Amino acid sequence: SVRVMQLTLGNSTITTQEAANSVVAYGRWPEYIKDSEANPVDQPTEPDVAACRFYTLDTVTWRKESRGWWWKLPDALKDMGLFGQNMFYHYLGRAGYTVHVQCNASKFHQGALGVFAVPEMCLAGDSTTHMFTKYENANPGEKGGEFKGSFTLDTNATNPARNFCPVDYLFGSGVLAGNAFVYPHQIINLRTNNCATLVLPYVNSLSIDSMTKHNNWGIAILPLAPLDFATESSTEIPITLTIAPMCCEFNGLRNITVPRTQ
Amino acid sequence: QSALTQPASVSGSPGQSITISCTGSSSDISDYNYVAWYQQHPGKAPKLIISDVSIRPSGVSARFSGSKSGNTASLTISGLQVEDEADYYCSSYTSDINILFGGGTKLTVL
Amino acid sequence: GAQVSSQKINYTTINYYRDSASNAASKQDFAQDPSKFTEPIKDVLIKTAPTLN
Amino acid sequence: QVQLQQSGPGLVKPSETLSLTCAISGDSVSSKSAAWNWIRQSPSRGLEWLGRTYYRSKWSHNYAVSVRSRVTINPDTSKNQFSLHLNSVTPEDTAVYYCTRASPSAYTHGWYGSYYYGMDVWGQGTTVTVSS
Amino acid sequence: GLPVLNTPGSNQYLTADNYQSPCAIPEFDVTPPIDIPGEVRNMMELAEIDTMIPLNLTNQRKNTMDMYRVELNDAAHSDTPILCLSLSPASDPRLAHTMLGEILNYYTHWAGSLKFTFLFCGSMMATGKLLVSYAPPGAEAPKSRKEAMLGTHVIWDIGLQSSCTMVVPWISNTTYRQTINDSFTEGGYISMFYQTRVVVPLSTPRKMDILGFVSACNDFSVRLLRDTTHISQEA
Amino acid sequence: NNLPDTQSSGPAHSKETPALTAVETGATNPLVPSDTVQTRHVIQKRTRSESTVESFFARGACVAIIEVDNDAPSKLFSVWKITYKDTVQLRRKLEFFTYSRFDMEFTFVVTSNYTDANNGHALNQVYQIMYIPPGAPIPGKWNDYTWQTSSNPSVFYTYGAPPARISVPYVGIANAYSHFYDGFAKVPLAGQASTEGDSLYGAASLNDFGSLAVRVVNDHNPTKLTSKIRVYMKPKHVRVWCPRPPRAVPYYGPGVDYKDGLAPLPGKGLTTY
Ligand SMILES: CCCCCCCCCCCCCCCC(=O)O
Repeated sequence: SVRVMQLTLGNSTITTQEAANSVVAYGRWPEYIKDSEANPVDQPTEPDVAACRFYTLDTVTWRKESRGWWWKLPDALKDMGLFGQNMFYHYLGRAGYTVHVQCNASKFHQGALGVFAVPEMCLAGDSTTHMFTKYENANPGEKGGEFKGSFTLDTNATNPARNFCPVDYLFGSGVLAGNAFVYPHQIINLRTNNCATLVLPYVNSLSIDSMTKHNNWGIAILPLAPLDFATESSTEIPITLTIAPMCCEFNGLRNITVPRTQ
Repeated sequence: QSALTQPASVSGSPGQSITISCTGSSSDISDYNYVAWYQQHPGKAPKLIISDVSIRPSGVSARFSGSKSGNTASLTISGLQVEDEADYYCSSYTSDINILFGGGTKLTVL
Repeated sequence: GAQVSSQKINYTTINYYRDSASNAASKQDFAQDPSKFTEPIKDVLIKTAPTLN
Repeated sequence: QVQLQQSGPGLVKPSETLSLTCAISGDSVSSKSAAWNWIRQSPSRGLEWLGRTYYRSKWSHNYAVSVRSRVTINPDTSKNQFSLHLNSVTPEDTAVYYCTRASPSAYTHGWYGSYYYGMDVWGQGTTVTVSS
Repeated sequence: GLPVLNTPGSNQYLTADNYQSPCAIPEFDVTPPIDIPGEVRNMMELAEIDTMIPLNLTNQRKNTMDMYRVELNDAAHSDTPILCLSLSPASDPRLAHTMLGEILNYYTHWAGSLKFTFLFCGSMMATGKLLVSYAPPGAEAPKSRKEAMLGTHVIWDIGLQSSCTMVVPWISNTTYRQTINDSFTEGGYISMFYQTRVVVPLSTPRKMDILGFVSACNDFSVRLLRDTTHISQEA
Repeated sequence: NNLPDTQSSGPAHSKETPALTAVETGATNPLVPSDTVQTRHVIQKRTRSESTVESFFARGACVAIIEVDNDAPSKLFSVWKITYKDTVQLRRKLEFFTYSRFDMEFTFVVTSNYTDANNGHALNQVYQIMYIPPGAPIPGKWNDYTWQTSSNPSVFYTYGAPPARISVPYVGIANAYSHFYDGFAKVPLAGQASTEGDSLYGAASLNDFGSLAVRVVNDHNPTKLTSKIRVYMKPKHVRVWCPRPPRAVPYYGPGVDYKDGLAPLPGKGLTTY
C-alpha cells in the first residue's frame, strides 16, 4: 500500500520500506515554459539527466536540547558538479526541486519533528541598524544554520558581525510558530514512520530570474516533542537530507563568475 | 565603523571648473539623499553652502552646484576664483539617528 | 448600451469613461474550491502517437 | 538675524565636571520647528557630533551611542538657554566646542515628522583645555 | 431643467461608496498576467486548516516553546480532570491568538460547527484509553467522569492510528453570536478525563506528551466587519 | 450562493471508523456532524458573501499627514515618498498574502487654521499638487521654473470645495507586486574591498514610484497661516495567490526586524474554565 515506495536515480541505491504518502504543493506538477509566456528570444539549453539527479548533503546530530535547522535553495546546490557549473555561466535560470528526509530509530525511542517549506523566507537581523546584514553570511552554503532560544543585541560597533538571530517560537520573523501549518508540511513521529517526501514547483512573480541574487524556496525544521530514551547517560541519532531538481534550463551565456567569499 | 572618504586636496587656476566627490559605505549614502555640505576658512566657523544635494540657500551663487545618488555625491564648481579656496566636508544622516562627517579636504593658500 | 441586474426590482448601470480603471466594481463571482492536497493526473502516452507533423 | 552666544568655563582639570551654556537671541527655545545640537572640533579628529534636544509638546533627548552614558543636556526656559554637562573629563576633551541650530529638510515621514540633515547657524567656538 | 435650484443632502465623503472617477494616465499599456499556484478567493478557505493551541500557558512556560506540550503519567486510576477549556474563540486567550481567532477578530458575528483533534507522541508499546466531553451551559461546571458522561462524549482507543477527532454541534438559541464574552451567548465547556490507567513495561520512559489542534467546518460563516484591538489608532 | 443542507441519520453499528486518521500526511479529514450523532432534517439559508476579498478591502484608510506654511520669507513646500509601509492598519492586512494585483484610488483632504488674527485677515487660498515620475528634476524653490508641468499631471483644489478623487491602473514592471524579496540588488565580486557590491538586504528596484510635491499659489499675506493635507487610499479589482500567517509583534523598520514587545501571552491555570 502507501507504506512502500520507490525513488532512485543515477547509479546509487538505498533501502526504504516505511514511507507515508507523498505531498504536492498546491497540486501542481512542474513543466517547461510555454511559447505564449516567454520573454527572452534566444534558444535555451536543457541538460536533462546531466543535472536532474539526487545529491546528498552533510549529516547532523539530533540532541536533547537541539533547537532547529534551516537551509536556503538553490544556494545549497551551487557546488554540486554540472548544475553548479551551469548556474554560474548562464545569467538566467529556472528549476523545480524535490526533497526527501531520512531518519530511523528503534521502538523504545519517542519523539517528533516537523517539516515546513516556505517561499520568500526572510529573517531578522541582530543590530539596531535596519537591514544591515551582509551577503556572505546570508548565503553560507550547504551547512545551513540553527535557531536560537533568545534575542540578544551586539555591542561591537567597530567590527559588527552583521548576522542573523532567528528565534524558534517567533519562526525568525515575528510570527507564531503554531500558525505555520498553513504551509506545505509533513510530520515525523518515531512510532509510525521514518521518512518524509515533498514536491516543489517553481514559484515567483516572473517566468525566470537571476539565480545568484534571489532565492525562491526556503526550508525549516523544528522539533515539537523532545527526544527521550531509557538511557540515562546520553543519546544521539543522525539526520541526512537529499535534494534533486527537475526541469532545468538557462539563458544568457557569457564569461564565468567568481563571487567574493570570506 | 563606516566612514566617508574624500580626496586629499585639489587646486587649480581661476576661470576653470572643479569637481569633488565624497564616497562611503552603502549604509551611509545609499539609502536616500540625506546629504549636505559645509565650508570653513582659517579662523572662521564652518558655513553652510548646500543642503539636500542640490538646494542652494539664499545668498549662494549659482556657480556651486553638484548632485548624484547611490554610493557617491559630487560637487561641481564653475567660474573658479581665488576666494573659492576653502575647506570642504561632506555629511550624512543615517536611519540610526546619527550624523557622520568625512575626513575633510584641505585647500589653503597663504 | 445600458445593463440591468437585480438588487439582490432591478437597477441600472452606465459607464461614461472609456477606460477600465475608471469603471466601478461588481460582485459577480462565487467560485471556490479548497482541495489542495494531491492529484493523480500525470501520465500521457506521447510516443504512441499515430500522427506526425 | 537670530544669533547665538557661548558661555562657560574654558579650563578643566582631569576627573572634574564640565558644563557649558549657549544663549539664544531673537528666537524662542520652545520653538516647535527648530532643534539644537552640540559639536566639537579638534585638529587630530576633525568634526564630530555629540547630541541634541528639542521640544514637541514635550521634552525629548537624543545622544550619541559612543558617549551616551557620559553626557547630559538640560534646557532653561527662563534664560532661553540650554546647558551641557560632561563627566569623567580627560585630556582628549581638549578641543573647540560650538552650539548650533538645525532647520527642517523636506521629505517628511518615517517616524511621523520631518528630517533635520544639518545646521545653518554656528557660534564663535569656545575652547576647553585639560591640564595638570 | 435644474440650473440653479435646490438639491438634497450631498457633497459629503463616505469611505464605503462606489462611483466612477476619471483616469490620470490615458492610453496606458498594461502588462498581462500569468497563472500562479494558490489563487485565493474566499477567507473560509483558510479557516478549514488545523493549527496548534497553547494549552499550558503557565508562568514558567508562557512565551516559550514548552507551552505547546502536556505531560501524562502511568499512575493509578483517578477521576480528576486533566485540563479544561471554555468555548469562546474571540475572547479566550488560548484561542484568540490562533488563525481562526485572528480572522474572527476582524468580524463581529459568526455561527457554525467546530472540530477538535489530538495527537499522541508516546512510544509504540504504550497503551491506554481516554475520554473527551462537551457540556452545554446552564449548570455547574463538570469536574468528574460521572458528571461529564451524562452529556456528549466519545471514547478514544490508542492503537496503530494515533489521532482522533471530536465534533462540536451547532446548538444555540440565536442565529449568531457576539464574540465579546457575553453571558447571554455563552458556548459551553470542554474537558478531558482518564478512562483507564496507562500501561508501560520495563526499560521504557515513564512520561508521554500529547498535542492538540483546532479547525473550522464547512458551514461556518461571518457577516460583519470591524477593526482589531491588537494595535490602536491615535489622535 | 447557497450552502449545503443537513440530512438525517440514525444509529449505527460497525467498524467503519471515519473518526480515525493520520495527520502525518498533512491532510484534514472533512468530517460532518451527521457521521457521529443523530440529526434532524434542516435547511440552511446563510451565505458567505461578506467573506470575499473585494468586500474585505472595500474600505478607505488614512496613509499620510503633510504640513505646509504660507509666509513672505517656515517651510513653503514639502515632498513625500509614496509607500504603504508607514502605517500598520493596512500593512498588516496586506501582509496576509505574498503577491497581489489591483487597481488603486486616491482622495485628498485639506485643513487650515490661524496662528494669530492680531495682524489682520487674509483671503481664500488655493493649493497645488503635482506628480513626479522617477528621474524627473526636483523643484528647488516655491517659485521654480519646474512648476510649469508641461507633461507631469497636476491637480488644483479650492478651499471649501468637496474632496478630489483619482484612479490609476496597475503599473508594475513585473507580472505582479511583491511584498517580500529574499535577495540583493548586487553581487560582490573578487578584487573589491568595501565599496563595490555592498547593498542592503531586501532592497527593491533603483526607484519604486517617485514622490509628490505640494505648494500654495497665493502670494504671502502680512501674517502667517498653517495648513495640512491628508491622503486616503482604496483598492479595487483585487487578486492574490499565496497566504501567510499574520504579524504578532510591533513593527520596526520596513523589514521584519524586532527589538521589543516579546511577551504578548498572559498567565493562566491549566484546569480553569
Ligand atoms: C533589479 C531588482 C528587481 C526587483 C523586482 C521589481 C519589483 C520591486 C520594485 C517595486 C517596489 C515595490 C514596492 C511595494 C509595492 C506596492 O505594494 O505598492
